Amino acid sequence: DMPVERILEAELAVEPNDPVTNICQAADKQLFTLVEWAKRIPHFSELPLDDQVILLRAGWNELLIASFSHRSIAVKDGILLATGLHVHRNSAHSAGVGAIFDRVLTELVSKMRDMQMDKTELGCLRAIVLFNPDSKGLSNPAEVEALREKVYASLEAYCKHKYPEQPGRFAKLLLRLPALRSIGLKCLEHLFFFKLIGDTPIDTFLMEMLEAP
Amino acid sequence: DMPVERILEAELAVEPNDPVTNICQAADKQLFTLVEWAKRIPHFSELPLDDQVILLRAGWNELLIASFSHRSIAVKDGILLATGLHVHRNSAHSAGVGAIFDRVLTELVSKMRDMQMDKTELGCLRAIVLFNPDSKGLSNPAEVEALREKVYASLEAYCKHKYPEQPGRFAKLLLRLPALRSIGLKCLEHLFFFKLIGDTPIDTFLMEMLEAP
Amino acid sequence: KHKILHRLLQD
Amino acid sequence: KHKILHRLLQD
Ligand SMILES: CC1(C)CC(C)(C)c2cc(C3(c4ccc(C(=O)O)cc4)OCCO3)ccc21
Ligand SMILES: CC1(C)CC(C)(C)c2cc(C3(c4ccc(C(=O)O)cc4)OCCO3)ccc21
Repeated sequence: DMPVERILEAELAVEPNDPVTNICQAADKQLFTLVEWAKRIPHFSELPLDDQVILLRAGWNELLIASFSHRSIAVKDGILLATGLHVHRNSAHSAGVGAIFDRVLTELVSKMRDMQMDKTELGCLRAIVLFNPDSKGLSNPAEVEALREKVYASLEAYCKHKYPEQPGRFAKLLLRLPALRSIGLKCLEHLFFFKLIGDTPIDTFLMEMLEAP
Repeated sequence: DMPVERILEAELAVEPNDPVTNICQAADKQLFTLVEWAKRIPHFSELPLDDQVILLRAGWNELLIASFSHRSIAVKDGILLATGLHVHRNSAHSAGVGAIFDRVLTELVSKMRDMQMDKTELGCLRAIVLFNPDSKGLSNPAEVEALREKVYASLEAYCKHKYPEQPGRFAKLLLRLPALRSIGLKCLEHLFFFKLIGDTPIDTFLMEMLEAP
Repeated sequence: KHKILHRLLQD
Repeated sequence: KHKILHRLLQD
């Protein structure tokens, strides 16, 4: 009903002077890819069109952040952007965004690497974030809650089977989500500020996610 | 090693014109109670004194929010303050803080009630929040990570035993944590604003948690 | 309201 | 730095 093999295929179908300008460029590019990603997640396309909007608008940060963090596993003190460019710890710090960059590095990338999070687990965590019943405006929130329940039950059962020696790997995965949430909110703030000041080029799709509400 | 019976006793040992002034009054009162709560959590007092500071300073919002939300289960569209006063949805909205108040109601209180979260589970979720290895400054973060691992392994084993008909109750509990995180950050913002403006009395302990860093 | 997103969620 | 908190975490 909610197969981890299908969620994995959604992830695999998606694989490709101012550092902040380069990071925002990569963000906009991935927003298009994210919409295509969401569709490949079982039952998401079957949700009403308005609810698909509400879901993607509420989680786009966390969804994108999870993606470039897992991509950056084999990177020393930095992140690999979707554009192909690497961005190092010092490059971001010198751009005046080192505090949040280090949070991404320490709380996600690093934590992902040490447990060697696979693409199926990354996909499931992303799918859990996607099916957020707490998203305001949702027409039928219980339907979105039920789809979340099906993703994590599949993820647990995937974990108990693929890594049966690590009895607490399931909870370990789920406990990166508050960090992702916290880091996601702090990104929005930054992005709102890059907008307010106007010293950073911001492409059309990224600009639309920064429009109200 | 990390018994749920002992965590439960920590919770039970703690039980007792402007609505925002009344809520902040209740906040300060509970900050003293929180410090006493943390001590009763196994191995917390054994952590270096500086690390106990870092832990409580990083999670005090989420720790307190979890407490008054679970307290408010049998309350219709409102929260029960520790001072004994009830605060209704309309009272908060009229005070100009309805948006966040409803978030507390919808994402926590309500979600707690529907699954009938017990005091042991509330305690464990609080203990997980307390032992946050992502807290910056921590002398030995791996030690705090290990204590977290022991709380949720105990919580899972408690859940599989007390509610063996609800196979996904463990994940359901852990997935209220991102909401708690998100709601916790939004509280800080409000509290910083009540401070900046100065139109709300703020007691000494609450003021110290609002000092930098 | 959300122009680009709606157009991409189409089909 | 954090006066009240340190005093309460004492003992
Ligand atoms: C420059 C900052 C604030 C720092 C940080 C690295 C955390 C970051 C991340 C983003 C970003 C993003 C960055 C990179 C990518 C990507 O290359 O896949 C996708 C998204 O995440 C939230 C939306 O856009 C956007 C801006 C920024
Ligand atoms: C008035 C607002 C912003 C709204 C809301 C109800 C979310 C709230 C909550 C608090 C509060 C708090 C409120 C009540 C209590 C309590 O009575 O136990 C403890 C803490 O939580 C974070 C720190 O203080 C402080 C302020 C506020």
